[PDB]
Amino acid sequence: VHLTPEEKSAVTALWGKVNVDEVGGEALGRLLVVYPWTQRFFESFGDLSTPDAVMGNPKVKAHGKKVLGAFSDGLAHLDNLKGTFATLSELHCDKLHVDPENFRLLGNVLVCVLAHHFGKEFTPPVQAAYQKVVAGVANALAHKYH
Amino acid sequence: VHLTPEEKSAVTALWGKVNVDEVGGEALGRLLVVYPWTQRFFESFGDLSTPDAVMGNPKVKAHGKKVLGAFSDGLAHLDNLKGTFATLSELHCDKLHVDPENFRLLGNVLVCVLAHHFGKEFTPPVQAAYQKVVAGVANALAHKYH
Amino acid sequence: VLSPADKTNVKAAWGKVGAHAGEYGAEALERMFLSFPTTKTYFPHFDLSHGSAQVKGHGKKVADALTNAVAHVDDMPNALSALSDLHAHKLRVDPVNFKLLSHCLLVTLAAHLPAEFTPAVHASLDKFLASVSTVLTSKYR
Amino acid sequence: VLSPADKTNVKAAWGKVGAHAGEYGAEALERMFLSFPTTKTYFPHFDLSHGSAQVKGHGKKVADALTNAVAHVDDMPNALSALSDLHAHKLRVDPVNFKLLSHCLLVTLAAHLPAEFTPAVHASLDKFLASVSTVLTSKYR
Ligand code: HEM
Ligand code: HEM
Ligand code: HEM
Ligand code: HEM
Repeated sequence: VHLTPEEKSAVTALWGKVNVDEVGGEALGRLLVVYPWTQRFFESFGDLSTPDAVMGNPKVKAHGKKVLGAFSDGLAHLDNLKGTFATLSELHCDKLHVDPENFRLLGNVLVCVLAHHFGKEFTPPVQAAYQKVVAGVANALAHKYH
Repeated sequence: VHLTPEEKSAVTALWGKVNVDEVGGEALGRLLVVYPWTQRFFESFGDLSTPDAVMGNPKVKAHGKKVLGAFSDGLAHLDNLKGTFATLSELHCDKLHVDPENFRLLGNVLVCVLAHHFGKEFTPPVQAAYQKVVAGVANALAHKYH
Repeated sequence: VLSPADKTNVKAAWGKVGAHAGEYGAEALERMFLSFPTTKTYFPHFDLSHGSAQVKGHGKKVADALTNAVAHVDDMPNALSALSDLHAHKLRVDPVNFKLLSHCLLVTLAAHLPAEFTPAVHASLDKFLASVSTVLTSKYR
Repeated sequence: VLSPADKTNVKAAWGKVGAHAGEYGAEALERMFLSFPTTKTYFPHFDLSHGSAQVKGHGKKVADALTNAVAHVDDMPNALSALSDLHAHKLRVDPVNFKLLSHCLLVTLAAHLPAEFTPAVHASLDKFLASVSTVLTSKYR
């Protein structure tokens, strides 16, 4: 994606304040609670029947930390997200069979968690830049579907 | 647009059989009839109260042929759609105020029109190529939006 | 909401499909798999080759279901009650996918019934398919 | 369908908005214009600059309508009746845009009522905002 240098510096400087473990656990947890149908891929995680069970599930935050870690590392390859996610894209398509629409859902859920955590620091201009990033990541994650 | 030489042969080949003026006034009419909110841009066109009023409307007809005429030239530059539609994109954004979603709606309606007209000649693999084409045109017309 | 006119248009055009429903349902499915590759993620157990008997079998089920909704155009939420539970609790198909199938369903009818696919009927069928999608995704959450 | 738990939650969070309702509507707007510039196509006559009076003013209009929806969560259709007509017959905003605004409202709320924006409340608000959009788009065709 092309972020203006002042947009990139706004993304970068807020990412440095992120506790990936926590935020990733918050984002994937909320995804499974707000949009229940996404749970189809995660039935071996255990009990997801209640919001509290979802938020408390060890398998969930462990997976969340896994996912956000990947995301995090892509934020440094902003110049080429397609090559950065090429192999992961093939994996979600061919192995996992994950509908790309889920990448978009998560992306929006993530933007809500950041606002929740940075309150006043997550200004409309900063949100604008992150929206570009999550749309870029979701598009990169889906480029290898056939 | 990423179109294989069998998809480009298919597109051009069938387009060569298209009556632009006829197909243009047809796609635009059905758009206005099927998604009536799209009429918000054509109040100078007169009576759009009934399907027959919309379809037989000489202003609707004259405009559909102008829209498709443009689309056809895009078709001669599948490798330079952004550049081809650059000036039209600015016009629809800054002057007309057309929400890009409208271009995607017209694309799907056009596809239903080509199917209605070509019958079994509009095979599943041919539709798939046209969908990539209409998507490409929608994206090119929306690229200058700000 | 489906007006009496919409109901008449839907009953008229589906009546014409007659016995070709299953065939049209299958075709719609093949059109969607090709035009929207992401939709294939929900049928990873299916053989998806041109003329796959699994696809032909599923096309029929989908077609049968639509026929049942037309036959009960006045009580669709109840006539499709079972399928809603199914898509919501077991299949969990993202709602955006119904839009893609609906569209391919419309292209298939457009291609097979040029005499009856008028702008008025086109409008009505699109509304019909949308109202069916809405019924099938009403219990998702 | 807003279950009794949802209404409870919606009524709890919105209760915590209070006098700021007008401000949140205005923040939601700026966020949307900035994040989704295609939405600006419906406000060519507005001054869209930061802290424009037209925006602020409009933020409150929307805010009040939401409060009215909350106070009438059980009879949403009848409460939002006039607005349904307005958007369907005059404004004609494309349905997809309602999802964009809805999102920015969530963000705004999240960044303002951190203690209250728990996962289940987050779920409730999203369902509620989806219901309201559904009500405003029901008379489109
Ligand atoms: C947009 C961000 C996403 C990224 C970058 C991402 C990244 C990853 C990564 C790194 C893995 C680890 C795979 C491995 O260790 O081999 C993974 C696995 C997986 N992802 Fe994604 N993912 C994303 C979104 C999602 C979403 C939204 C879902 C579905 C709702 C999903 C479902 C899965 C599943 C089921 C696995 C677990 C596979 C297993 O248990 O072996 N992912 N993902
Ligand atoms: C497939 C994409 C489209 C193409 C290639 C296209 C092409 C054109 C052309 C060439 C013009 C005239 C330019 C001029 O007056 O200088 C135009 C005008 C216009 N277009 Fe588009 N257009 C497209 C889609 C649409 C759609 C879907 C809508 C909205 C529903 C729209 C609404 C308008 C309006 C309002 C005008 C001006 C009509 C007038 O009052 O004279 N266009 N477009
Ligand atoms: C509005 C159109 C739809 C109708 C009428 C419909 C109807 C049905 C019916 C009748 C069944 C079979 C129930 C059973 O006996 O198991 C079914 C199954 C299924 N549907 Fe839907 N469906 C619709 C849309 C979708 C969409 C959009 C998708 C995905 C892109 C989808 C994915 C599935 C899957 C994966 C199954 C199970 C297939 C199998 O294993 O046999 N459905 N649907
Ligand atoms: C959560 C959903 C929404 C609510 C509750 C809502 C509410 C309102 C209200 C109360 C008004 C003022 C009407 C009056 O003057 O009495 C209004 C006007 C308007 N709305 Fe909606 N609206 C919503 C979504 C949208 C969206 C998504 C857009 C488009 C991006 C939009 C565009 C407009 C426009 C253009 C006006 C007229 C502005 C003017 O000229 O003053 N609305 N809306």
